[PDB]
Amino acid sequence: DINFYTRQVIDPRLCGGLAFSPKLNLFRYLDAMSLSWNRSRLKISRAT
Amino acid sequence: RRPVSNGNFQQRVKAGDIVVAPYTSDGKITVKLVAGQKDISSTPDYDYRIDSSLASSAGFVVAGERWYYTKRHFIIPRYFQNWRMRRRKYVTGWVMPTFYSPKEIFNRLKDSLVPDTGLVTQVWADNNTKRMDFLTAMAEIPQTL
Amino acid sequence: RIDSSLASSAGFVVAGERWYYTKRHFIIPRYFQNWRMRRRKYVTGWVMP
Amino acid sequence: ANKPMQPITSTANKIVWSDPTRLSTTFSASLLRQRVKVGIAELNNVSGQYVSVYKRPAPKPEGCADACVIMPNENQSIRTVISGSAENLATLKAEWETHKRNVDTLFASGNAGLGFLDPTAAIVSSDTT
Amino acid sequence: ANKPMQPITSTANKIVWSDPTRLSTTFSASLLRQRVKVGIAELNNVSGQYVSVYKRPAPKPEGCADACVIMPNENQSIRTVISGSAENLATLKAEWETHKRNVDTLFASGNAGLGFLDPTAAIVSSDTT
Amino acid sequence: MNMYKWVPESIRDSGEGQPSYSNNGDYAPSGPWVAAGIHTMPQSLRDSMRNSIMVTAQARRDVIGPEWGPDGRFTGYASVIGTPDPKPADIVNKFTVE
RNA sequence: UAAUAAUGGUAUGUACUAUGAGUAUGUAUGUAGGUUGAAAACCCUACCCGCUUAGGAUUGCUUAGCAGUCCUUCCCGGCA
Repeated sequence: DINFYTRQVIDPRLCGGLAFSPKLNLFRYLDAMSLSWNRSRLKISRAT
Repeated sequence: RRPVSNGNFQQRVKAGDIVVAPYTSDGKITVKLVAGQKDISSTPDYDYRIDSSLASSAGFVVAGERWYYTKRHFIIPRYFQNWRMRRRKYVTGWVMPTFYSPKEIFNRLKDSLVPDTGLVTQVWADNNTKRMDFLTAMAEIPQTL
Repeated sequence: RIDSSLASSAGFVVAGERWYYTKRHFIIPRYFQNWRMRRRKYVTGWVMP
Repeated sequence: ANKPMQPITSTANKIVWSDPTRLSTTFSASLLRQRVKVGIAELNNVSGQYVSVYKRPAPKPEGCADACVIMPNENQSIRTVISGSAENLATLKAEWETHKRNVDTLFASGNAGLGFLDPTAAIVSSDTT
Repeated sequence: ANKPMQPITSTANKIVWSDPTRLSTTFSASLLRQRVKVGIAELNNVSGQYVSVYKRPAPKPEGCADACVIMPNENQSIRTVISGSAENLATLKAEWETHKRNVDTLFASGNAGLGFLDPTAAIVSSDTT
Repeated sequence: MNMYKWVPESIRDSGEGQPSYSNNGDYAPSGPWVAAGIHTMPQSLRDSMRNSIMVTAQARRDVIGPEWGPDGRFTGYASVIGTPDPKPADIVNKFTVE
């Protein structure tokens, strides 16, 4: 007769990925043109 | 039991963090062994007739001591003896079966403990479906930004 | 071959499983069995930029 | 089958329908006809208004209030008015479904419902090559 | 085979479409969202108002589709305003085709465009039996 | 390790579709229907929905995101062969200007 | 408890206009009180709701993984 309970991690070093990793599809996304708001910042700084 | 505390549990919960930790129960493993008879040899024998009424009256009509099987014939197994047996003189001893201790049993079990890759992949896919739903819903936000 | 569910919703008129591309005729997503698909065997490995 | 809706107030201009089971939902279709002269020829102008209002209670917050109480009901309204001359309903019918197909891409298929537009949408006019 | 159009005025609120072939026809979409607490609980109300106008000159005197006989133009404007809670958008969508058919029954298939009205016309609601 | 991966940008419309012709003369989801020829479906709309499937499949690629549909409706599919390869953690190097 | 007001607001309906939701208007300003006046009741009290401040809750427990909250304070807003 054996009766006990255990809980184990998903060892995220090995497993834990295999997902979408929402970094991508957003880092390759507008991060450049949104950064390009340097144009507007320069505009406001000129009149500042 | 091997419990692990996460420190300021409630504080981290309010901060907005999900927490996991390995855990073990105070389980028990038992091994019980029951001895049995071990026949080694036999030789003497004898034939007994005595009585053959061990069985019940299934398939017979009961009328007092009469076991009616047909409308005109019956038998009384108290005296209806037609089965002959044999009885021998067996030689037997007490044999004690043996088994591994629960210590090494649990050691082997915990060594064999391995997560289910198929279940892991299926659950990851199940989560990723709704993850994609929300990502597709939210995709327009940085455009407004 | 398989089908082409979740293709699109605009223009098509949805009647339960039925998707009416016209007033009278309709098509069904899991019955749209006219597509030829390639699935290939891939060996992959992570690389560090 | 969807539950039939029956009128409550009939008039030569306005007919207001409501569901017998729950009369809070309404569908008021008003009409407004005028005389318009443009091309030295009087034309029949109809300003057909249609207002469909449905009421569905709350977004139903989880737990807590899910015993015997309902947060006050909200209002869902869709208003449509159709103008133009009555001598050319045939083209008015054609553009209406075109308007129906046009609105669907933004609303039914696109995310305009949640409040976000889509400049890369694909809409077409009533006319055809 | 339907000719598409392309945006004219781009704004965080309004997008103006228009046919390059025929600049008269246009379709624009503006929407305003409001931060509301109706039953002391927050709600996501988005009001998407849609206009589709076509200047189609079609008096076209009887059997006179013959020659260079130009007619003055007349207006055909279609105004739609959809406002409701974004959280209930899924069922708000479901109510929307009910508005489609309801208008279609009384007007597109009915005879409300001429300015007439039929109280006995089949009017149905969103919910089902 | 090996990884089953979906392969978009290599599809074709084989024309095996069977649109259904509703005998009810409306968008009714009930009543009788007749299988019709695929010639009725417009080429432009067919191409549009095909490209929609293309972009959805390309987005759902090398993700192991969704699985095979219970009804058989596939998605961007990635079946693992054996143990999946560990993914190195995204490292960070930081410098502060004094 | 409270008056002078600047009562530039908001929401919901009306008539005109509308390749516009613009114009003007009625109504009400989360829930009830005190109060002249400018009765669109200015303002204070009390009760709810949502912000903000920085502190906490058994912080660990669990033969399952919890839990997406709770209380106070700062706290500004739900007619000016």
